[PDB]
Amino acid sequence: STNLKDVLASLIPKEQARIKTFRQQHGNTAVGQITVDMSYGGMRGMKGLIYETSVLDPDEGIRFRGFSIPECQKLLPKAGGGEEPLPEGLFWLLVTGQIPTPEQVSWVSKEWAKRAALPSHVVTMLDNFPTNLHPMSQLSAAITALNSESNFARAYAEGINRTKYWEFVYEDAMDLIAKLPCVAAKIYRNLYRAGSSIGAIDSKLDWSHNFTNMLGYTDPQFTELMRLYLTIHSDHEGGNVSAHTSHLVGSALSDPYLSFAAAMNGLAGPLHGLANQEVLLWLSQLQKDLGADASDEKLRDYIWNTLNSGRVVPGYGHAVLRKTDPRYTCQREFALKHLPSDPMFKLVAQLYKIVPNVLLEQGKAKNPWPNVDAHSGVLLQYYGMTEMNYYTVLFGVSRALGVLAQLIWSRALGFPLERPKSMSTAGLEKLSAGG
Amino acid sequence: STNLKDVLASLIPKEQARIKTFRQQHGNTAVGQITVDMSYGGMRGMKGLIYETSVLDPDEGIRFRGFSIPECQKLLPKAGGGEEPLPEGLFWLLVTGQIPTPEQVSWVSKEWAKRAALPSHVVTMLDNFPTNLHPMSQLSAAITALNSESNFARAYAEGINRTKYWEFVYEDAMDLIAKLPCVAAKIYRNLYRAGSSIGAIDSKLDWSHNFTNMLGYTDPQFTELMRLYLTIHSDHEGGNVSAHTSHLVGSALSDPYLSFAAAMNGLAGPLHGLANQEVLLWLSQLQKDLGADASDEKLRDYIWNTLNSGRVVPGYGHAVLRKTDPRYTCQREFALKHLPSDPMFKLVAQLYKIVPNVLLEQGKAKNPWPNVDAHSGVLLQYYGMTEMNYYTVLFGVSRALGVLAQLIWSRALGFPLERPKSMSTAGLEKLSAGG
Ligand SMILES: CC(C)(COP(=O)(O)OP(=O)(O)OC[C@H]1O[C@@H](n2cnc3c(N)ncnc32)[C@H](O)[C@@H]1OP(=O)(O)O)[C@@H](O)C(=O)NCCC(=O)NCCC[N+](=O)[O-]
Ligand SMILES: CC(C)(COP(=O)(O)OP(=O)(O)OC[C@H]1O[C@@H](n2cnc3c(N)ncnc32)[C@H](O)[C@@H]1OP(=O)(O)O)[C@@H](O)C(=O)NCCC(=O)NCCC[N+](=O)[O-]
Repeated sequence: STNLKDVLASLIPKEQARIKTFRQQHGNTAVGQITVDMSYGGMRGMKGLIYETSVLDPDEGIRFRGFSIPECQKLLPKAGGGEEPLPEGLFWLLVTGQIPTPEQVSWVSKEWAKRAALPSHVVTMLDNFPTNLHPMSQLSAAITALNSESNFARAYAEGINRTKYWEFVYEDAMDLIAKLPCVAAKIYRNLYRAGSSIGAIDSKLDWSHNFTNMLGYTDPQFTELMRLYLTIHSDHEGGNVSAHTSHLVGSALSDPYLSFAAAMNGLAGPLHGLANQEVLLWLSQLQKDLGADASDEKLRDYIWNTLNSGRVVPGYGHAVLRKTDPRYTCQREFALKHLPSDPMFKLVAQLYKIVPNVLLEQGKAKNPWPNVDAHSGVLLQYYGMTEMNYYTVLFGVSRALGVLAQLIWSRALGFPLERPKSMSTAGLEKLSAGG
Repeated sequence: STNLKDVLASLIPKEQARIKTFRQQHGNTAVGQITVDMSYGGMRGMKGLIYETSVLDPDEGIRFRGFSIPECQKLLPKAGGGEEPLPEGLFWLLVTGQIPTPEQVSWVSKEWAKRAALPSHVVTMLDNFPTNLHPMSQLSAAITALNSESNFARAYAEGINRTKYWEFVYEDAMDLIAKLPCVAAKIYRNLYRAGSSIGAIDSKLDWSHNFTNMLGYTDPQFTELMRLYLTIHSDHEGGNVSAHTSHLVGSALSDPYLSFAAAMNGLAGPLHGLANQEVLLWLSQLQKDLGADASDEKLRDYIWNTLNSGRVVPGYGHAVLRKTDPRYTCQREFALKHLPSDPMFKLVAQLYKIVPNVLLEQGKAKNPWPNVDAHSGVLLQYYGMTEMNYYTVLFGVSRALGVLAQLIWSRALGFPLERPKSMSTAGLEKLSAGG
């Protein structure tokens, strides 16, 4: 009765027409300029991509198809007896642009349970990886290796007409989402629960719940945390490194598996998703040097040492946001409700009072406020997930939702190869006169 | 006596100063505008990046630090008794901006021989991969898995001051270049020469020569072809999918292994590097349908069928070039000298007379001329490398030279995170009025 694929089939042609006409009227309209400083500055401030699923406001934070986090929390379907939004529902919203019914949500849950299966070659590879190989590397290689299963890759090789790309992208996307938790959980078990098994998928549970069972966690509040985590880490517009990388690779017609694996390699960078892990490592050294209950002046000192040593303070700052990330606020509120007295949380809370002032004093950061990565690990640690090198894997799993939702649209809308023009310093100087 | 690392140590500070001053004077100078059509069109025509190593001219083709291909052919050091430029020399040029001496070239050759070694976990993974897993996927996963060895990753984790990033990038870059041929050759042997071994590196040979020996080819002309191939596939400015992907991932501080693997995933796309393989598959179906010696009218028909079926004609067209790719011309000239009567070459030559006219007649392609991918496989096939699904691996190996040369510079120059702003259609319409 419910079939997302049938819903998209109706939506596609209309969006195609609307963009066609808009472009007819305003294709040559200028929306901005490019300066020397923007080229040298990693395109900061350049409007360079169309990405439909979410849009980030520098002051207000992210909107998912027009809704803020508080709105989603409020509108999206929850688990029975639950309080946090189910990521399945967030997926529906991103893809269709409409708030799903609970019935629609349960269909997604079933679909993902049905498609969850790992090929033996992938199981083998994971089982043979050494324990010093970083979890994000293990994740990316496994996803790359899953491409033997790609339906898009297969149809392409068979000569499918370009107009049908979206259909095969959608299949691969739902298959990949389905398989992610099995990949991620097998890594977790092999690394940290050596000799145990992930077990099997229960077609009757929500995606987050099967995931936490495979991770081996029983706490019900942990399940709720996982639901919220996976929902809020989902998408963050198109120019962030992971999304942009998936977009750019997907534009060459690489299949969703290859596109998502490349994105993971970008998420593994210390300036991107790896910050969630870095925050915890920095806090551990903190508590270690200073010891649990530090004074304000000592925290300052410690922050300064980092800055003075030519390092960044993880979890603070943003390329676009200019105010406190609502994703951070959202986490804080969860902590205040569930683990108000945890000492680490307490430390994280104290840094909120300090860090921004030091960054401001330093005068370099454009945004001295915290970002999502500053509050995520702390929540995880409380529930027993102390393996900090694994944190980014959770972010990867969530991020699949948003990048794949857009990927289906990029192909539906016929977006071409992403290929800007580059310039050398010497050539740019000439273009101007030099300096 | 020769030490590239010492050469870079002197060059870095000067370039830093020159860019600093230029930016002081012209940072706010506008170099272009952004239109609606550019955002929807994968940034076509947008000047968006600084990339130092090579610059592409739409009419004249690529220049490597200011030199054209014919110039390189002429200036770069050759093998003893050789005619084609050694890629080692091309690497020196890209990195320093100066033409190396043969003595400098031999140092690179030795250095790469010395650093060539594979960790057992990587050997194991390759040996367990199934034969239906595409060679490019196998390559990317192995490179990702090599990241356990990253020196950059390690130094970062130790808190290295940002000013020294370049030094560790350079080490990883030389290590990765060194190891590429062993990875690539082991895949080749496992897939197509099952039961045999790649053997060992001869510290006395050039990089291309150790590579062809590991691939198992004895023909001396094959060695010369490999030298030229690896030289010309090296770099193609910064906005091409593979280079741009390495640049973007590297900008988040992911190590060179992760950055290069992500790039490979972009090179594996049918619209990018996979075209070299696609051309051969299309030619095989051609010769199969029509049979070896086709007439012009029949080739036309065959081209039309492709176009009419909603597919691209591989090997023709470009996002930036507007005339015949000099890399194509360069290949043709090699063919004319060495394999003038090969029937496939002959076919490729015939298509040159036909394809462009049909594309022009169709009126959609901006560039109806051939690109590099249209002529590369044919050369390979002649020498016995008939495994067309493997062709893109060779391109990956070459491409490492250029993207890694730039990567060292990106970190030396302190380029920040690549993070443009995205927009939804709805938001863009609002920005204007709509349409
Ligand atoms: C997010 C980030 C990369 C944004 O980069 P940009 O847009 O280039 O930041 P911005 O324009 O503020 O840079 C101005 C200067 O302040 C410096 N600065 C910015 N944020 C920080 C920070 N948290 N700690 C120290 N220095 C900083 C920045 O490195 C730059 O210095 P320099 O000119 O010497 O290169 C940067 O804020 C950062 O490195 N933050 C710390 C790492 C982090 O938390 N990453 C996670 C972000 C979220 N995610 O991606 O999952
Ligand atoms: C290289 C390529 C992606 C450039 O893309 P663009 O800059 O978007 O090309 P362009 O501006 O000419 O596109 C105009 C129209 O012509 C179409 N067109 C362009 N080249 C081709 C071609 N070779 N065969 C059929 N149609 C083509 C193109 O798809 C587009 O159609 P639509 O509007 O319906 O989307 C495109 O020429 C192509 O698909 N070529 C064939 C694949 C190929 O040879 N790739 C290898 C390139 C080199 N490399 O990357 O290693």
